[PDB]
Amino acid sequence: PQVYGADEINAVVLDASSYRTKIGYGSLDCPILNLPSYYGHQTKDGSEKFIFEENSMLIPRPDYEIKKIMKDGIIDDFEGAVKQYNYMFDVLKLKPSEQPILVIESTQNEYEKKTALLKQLLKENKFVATFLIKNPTCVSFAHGRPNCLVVDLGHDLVTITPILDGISLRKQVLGTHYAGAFLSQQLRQLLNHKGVEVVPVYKVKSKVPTYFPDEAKFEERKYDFDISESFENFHKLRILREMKETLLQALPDSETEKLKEQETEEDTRYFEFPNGLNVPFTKYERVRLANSLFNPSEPYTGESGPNIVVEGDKPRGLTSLVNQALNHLDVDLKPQLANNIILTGATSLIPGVAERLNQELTAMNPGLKVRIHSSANVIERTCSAWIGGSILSSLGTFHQLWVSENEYDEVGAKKLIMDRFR
Amino acid sequence: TQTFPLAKLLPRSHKSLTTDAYESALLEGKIAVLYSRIEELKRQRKWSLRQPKRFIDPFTRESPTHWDHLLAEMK
Amino acid sequence: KNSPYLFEKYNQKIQIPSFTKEEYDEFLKDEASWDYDETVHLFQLCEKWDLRWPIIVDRYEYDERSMEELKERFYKVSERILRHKYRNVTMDDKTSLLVQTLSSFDKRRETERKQYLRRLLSRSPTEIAEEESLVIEARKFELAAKKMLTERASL
Ligand SMILES: Nc1ncnc2c1ncn2[C@@H]1O[C@H](COP(=O)(O)OP(=O)(O)OP(=O)(O)O)[C@@H](O)[C@H]1O
Ligand SMILES: [Mg+2]
Repeated sequence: PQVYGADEINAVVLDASSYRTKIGYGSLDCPILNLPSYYGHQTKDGSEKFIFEENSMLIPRPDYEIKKIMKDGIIDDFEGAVKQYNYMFDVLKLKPSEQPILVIESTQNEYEKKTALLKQLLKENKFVATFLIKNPTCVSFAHGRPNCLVVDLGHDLVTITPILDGISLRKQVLGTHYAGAFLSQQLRQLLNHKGVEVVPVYKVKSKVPTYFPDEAKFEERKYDFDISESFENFHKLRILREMKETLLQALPDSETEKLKEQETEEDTRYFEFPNGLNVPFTKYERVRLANSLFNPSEPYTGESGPNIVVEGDKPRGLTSLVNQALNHLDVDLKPQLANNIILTGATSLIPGVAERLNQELTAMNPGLKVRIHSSANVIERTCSAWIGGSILSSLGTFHQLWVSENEYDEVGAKKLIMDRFR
Repeated sequence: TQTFPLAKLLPRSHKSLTTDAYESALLEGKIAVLYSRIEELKRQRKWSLRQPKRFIDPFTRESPTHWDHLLAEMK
Repeated sequence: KNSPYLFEKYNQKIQIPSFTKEEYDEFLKDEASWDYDETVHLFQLCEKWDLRWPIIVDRYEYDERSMEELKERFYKVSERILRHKYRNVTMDDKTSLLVQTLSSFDKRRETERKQYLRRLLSRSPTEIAEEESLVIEARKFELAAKKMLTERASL
């Protein structure tokens, strides 16, 4: 029979994205585990204890702190990162020395970090095979278009990596720091101006609804110990997550026209914090908050989200960033990348951002058909990188590219392997 | 239409006219002006439908490399 | 021990005749400032990446002044010179003569082509809207040629 089918090797596919790491098996369709990119630490006792499971971190503990690992898509705190990887392997009950491991990572990465990761995976965990495919190529693999312009809209970094014929263009990456973190800080300072104090979930033990903007009754369960600031920040991150999920909505730069009307319609919504303070949000504030991704009009410095330029006079915003990325491409392949725009990123779920992005791109780039491709399924938007990793590991011909432990020893220098075998 | 335009015949008519004859005359006039504008745009080398032929690499079109088979399995 | 593990059938490698230091004597005659190191680097890049010009120029690291068409022209002229020097004793025909033929390219034409394409892509919105309207109206007049021709013949 003709070999249309691909061969599956049971190879684990690992991801190290900025906010969440998504492990899974080879030929499946969904990641088995997706832990957040944080690792706990408790030093109350003389010894040291680590807490890595997502559920176990959220509970209060006497002396407990939470430290970030994935800063900007590059691995940091490698000593804790390897511990998290080992725990994640142990929970999955993976069998070493008989399963290849495919590791995905961002476009920009330190060479020393790659060397350390490969050395640990090949000499400590004793995995037989390894590989390091770049994240934008892997996302393109997930969506099945081998010639596309990946436009990521993640939490920390917005990355636009052009891809020609299935491989990324390293020098053509445009990295802007205006991303979900910018929205988080901006909405935090908006909450600060309004005087609303967000309380964590664990503090609330008995509460009653109160729609008035004034303070509301909320019985507090106070523990004997003291709570760290990082713990409270991580807990508040969840509340900002649902609040960004629900409140935000973007419109095509017509906010100034209906600025007066929106108060007249009284279309404000309420977001109930665990405290119970159902804070009203006028439609103008939500619309401006959503549009802030596309033009950073906020002049309050963004609370440590300062002015940034490509590969980081005025921050450009998403639409002009995409226009700049398109312009630098050669005219030979510019229409090919224009007609195939893959927009990944969980922040794309904000209604209307993709539609007005398409409108701005087609208006500001006349005569070049710009069709934006996204995904209807939520799991495809959220974990496209792992989908691409799984499909690449399941591919038959790809198997002539695995990096072996004996091959790594014989070559010795990681420079030769990284340039050729990636 | 331009080998013998109708706008020359209509003033010289010896038979009863009709709206339809003037319809046809206006339509051929529109044909003429559209073609004239097309030619004027082509002369200025601003016509998108006319482009220079692009070079083709002889090596790529002959044999399939490993990456292309991998991309078939991809799709 | 089914050595034909499938998928090895596709371990096809694109073949590009190579040059060594000795063969550079034939290449000695040919802001360019080309030399042995740059040529061998170009050939290694073209052998590794399966002749994809944008990825080759992007992964290129010897020096940044090298432009797409310069690389293309240098590669084509080196290939044709080597091939002709390799069909000198026994005349080359068929497929190989045909490639030699195509490789009688020209770098100036393409830069003209690329400049022309950029100029067209840089046109104002009004001009390109007018062009689109002209094409639409031309096709609209196209679709009813038969009836118009018959009516003109009758008139
Ligand atoms: N429906 C939603 N709309 C908008 N933002 C959301 C939504 N759901 C979650 N978020 C938040 O938006 C951010 C999106 O992070 P995402 O998971 O896409 O990043 P990642 O996997 O770390 O990868 P990368 O940042 O490199 O693109 C997170 O902070 C997440 O909590
Ligand atoms: Mg991320």
